[PDB]
Amino acid sequence: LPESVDWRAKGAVTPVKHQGYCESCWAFSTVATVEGINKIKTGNLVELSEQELVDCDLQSYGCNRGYQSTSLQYVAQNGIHLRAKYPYIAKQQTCRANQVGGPKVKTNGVGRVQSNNEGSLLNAIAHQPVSVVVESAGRDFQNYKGGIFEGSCGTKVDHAVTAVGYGKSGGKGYILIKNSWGPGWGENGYIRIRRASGNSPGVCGVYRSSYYPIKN
Repeated sequence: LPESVDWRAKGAVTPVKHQGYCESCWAFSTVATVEGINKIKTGNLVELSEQELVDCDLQSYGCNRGYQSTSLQYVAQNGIHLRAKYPYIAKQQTCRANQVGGPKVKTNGVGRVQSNNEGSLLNAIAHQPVSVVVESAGRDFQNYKGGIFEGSCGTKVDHAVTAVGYGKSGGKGYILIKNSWGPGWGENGYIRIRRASGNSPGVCGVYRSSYYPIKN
């Protein structure tokens, strides 16, 4: 919708987290999009549990990769608990949802953005935080510590992150993304990746698989 967005400024984004040594980026990004839509709908910003999804999403593989849609679908079906009540342990344990406290923040649906298209992605970010995919394998993404990432990445996505805003700074458009590698990476745990570029799969394949929780 507008020339710029930043959900952190509107108070819809929680602190940058650490996945640690576990392949749970899918769980991290989906929680960030849900904390985002809850605050948007509810006015309440609370941290939710990536651990519950890690142990509880049975379509995904805990600390060995998982899905955007299946974790988003888990919350739509069962709701999700508070982070403080179901602590992150960086290892897949037995599902504690029923023992922890049965459903807390719940959504009712899950949407996937029309793929390979700048316009649709911005329209979705304009409404709330979106779960996006990016190729993080490279050394430039890896040792990134600041500015608008033009790249040196291909499109072989391998990481789910959270698109929290977009804008233009110095002539260039960008997508503001919340990464889960702690505050010691990029711009305090964040990365501005250059946007679009003639190729619709996007920079570092950021236009490939974008999902958002739907709260009716």
